[PDB]
Order: sequence, then C-alpha cells, then structure tokens
Amino acid sequence: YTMCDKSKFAWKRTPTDSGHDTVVMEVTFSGSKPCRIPVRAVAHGSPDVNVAMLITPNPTIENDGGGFIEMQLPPGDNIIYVGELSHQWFQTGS
Amino acid sequence: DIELTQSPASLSASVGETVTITCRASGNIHNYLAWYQQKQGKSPQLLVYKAQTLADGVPSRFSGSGSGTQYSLKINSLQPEDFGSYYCQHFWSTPPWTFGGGTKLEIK
Amino acid sequence: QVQLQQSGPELVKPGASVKMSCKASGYTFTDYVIGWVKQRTGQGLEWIGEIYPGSGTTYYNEKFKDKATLTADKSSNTAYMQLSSLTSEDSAVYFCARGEDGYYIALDYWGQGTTVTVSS
Repeated sequence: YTMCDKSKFAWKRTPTDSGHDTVVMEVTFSGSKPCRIPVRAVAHGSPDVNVAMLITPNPTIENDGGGFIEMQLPPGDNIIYVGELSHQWFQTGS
Repeated sequence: DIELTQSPASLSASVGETVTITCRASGNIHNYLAWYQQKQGKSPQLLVYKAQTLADGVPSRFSGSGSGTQYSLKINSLQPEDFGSYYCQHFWSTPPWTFGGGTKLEIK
Repeated sequence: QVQLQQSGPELVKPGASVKMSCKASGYTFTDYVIGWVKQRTGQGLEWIGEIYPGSGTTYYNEKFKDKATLTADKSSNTAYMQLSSLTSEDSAVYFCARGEDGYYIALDYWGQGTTVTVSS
C-alpha cells in the first residue's frame, strides 16, 4: 500500500478513553483506497518525536472499512495527528 | 459542508493598477485553497494552490495569502489578459470540494 | 505537455442519456485523479465528483450521485462520465480536470469542456 493522502482525513469518533487505559479513535478518509494511515502524536516541547505507542498495528484504510486507531500516550500535553488531521490530548497521570 | 464566499461579486479596474479579492470559508480549511482564472468561453486556469503557491507559469504580480477561514488574492499591475472570473476552491479533509461563487474582474 | 481532450457536444432530447470522455496524454494516467465540474451558462463552477484511475476509488457530490457515473479505462488513458435522465437543468458545460493522487490540493490542468444542450 501507499500512504494515505494526509489532507483527506476527518474525525468519525474523536480521541477518547477506551476504558482499558488506552486512547481510541476513528477516522474517515476521502482519498485513494486502500492506503496506509500516517498516525503519530507529539508532546509539547518535542515537535520531532512520535510519542504515540500504537496498539493497532499498521492501521490502514481499506475499501470496505478501516480507520479505527488505538494508542497509548505519555503523561502531559500531546497532540494526535492522523495525517494532518489533529486533536489535542492531555494525558493525566504518570 | 464548507461554504466559500467570494468578495466582491464584481469589480472594474484599469491596466497597471492593483486589486484585491477575497475568499472566506465557513470552517477552517488549513490553507487548502486554490485560485483559478477563467476567461469568457475558456477553461479555468490554476493560478494559486495551498493558498499562496503560484502555479507554473503564473507571473509574480499575483500573490495569494491568508489562513484559517480568510484568504486573499492580490493582483499587482493589472494586465489586459487578467480579466475574467476568478474562483476559489477548497480541498480540506472531506468532499464536496466546493467552489466560491466567483468574482468577475472587468478591465475598465 | 499535459493534455486532457474532451469529446464533442451533445444536443439531446429530455430523458436521454449521454456518455462523454476525457482522454489524457502527456503524463502517467494512474498517478492523477480526474475530477468533473459543471458550469451552466453565465454561472459558477460546481464539483460533480472524481475518480482515481489507479485504484478505481470514486467520490460523488451528493447532488449528483443519482445523475453522474464516473469510470476510467487505464489501457486507453481515458476517463468517462455518463449522465442519465437528462433535463434542461443538465444543460451546461462539463469539464474534466487533473489533480495529484496522494496530495490532491488543486485541479491543475483542465479539459476544454463538453457542452450538453437538452432541447426539444
């Protein structure tokens, strides 16, 4: 697969607590399908390093589905990025 | 859906002068805004993409600017070939890739 | 150079169907989306839909999903739009245009337009 067009994502389910200590979300994609999703997260203070620990391996958009993403994030102020689609995620705890 | 509202609807100007026309989006489109020029009876021609990048062959008297929901196209030193209708279009995140209603520039 | 060559005008009765073509040349067909745009005389541009020839993926404007059908033929580097059940509201110029598959941010080259005139 090729990489999903970073400009063609929208939120279907915004990032939310999963009930088992993870962050789940769902996106819709409006480019060529199928494709591999570029998903990352960035901590305030370090714009270069992907801090998202993916539980869903190799997330993809298929023709008939895909777009569910599950991850864990470090404590503090983060931003989640699916392509260029973004959402803040402040992670409580330690 | 995103609505694009262009302003003014029409304007008349003289060769050698400057004009500014604008395109307002109903939601944040993250600079995914293109500008086209269309002469009467012809096909649209891409002028600007990503809100500020000139397309190949477009002269530097065109400049695109803006961000968020507000975008501007400025034409310096108008030339006779600059008449026509100008349209904006967005490509952010989900279709429809809607067009603004157009601005008609008449060279006085 | 990039060229999108569209088929000739269609003067048809109400209720007819038409199929128009858009032949691409001067680039690699499957690296670029083909979008279609409607323009009534004296009016603005309207996005109909698009096809990714490389994958077959299509997107349709909700207002046209019962009116337009988009297909592509890789072997002939040709894209097709079919319009069904024509009314006078369908009389218009229809353009095909090219965008980049994978970072689709503009319709960067446009065909010359196919005029459809629905007439008695």
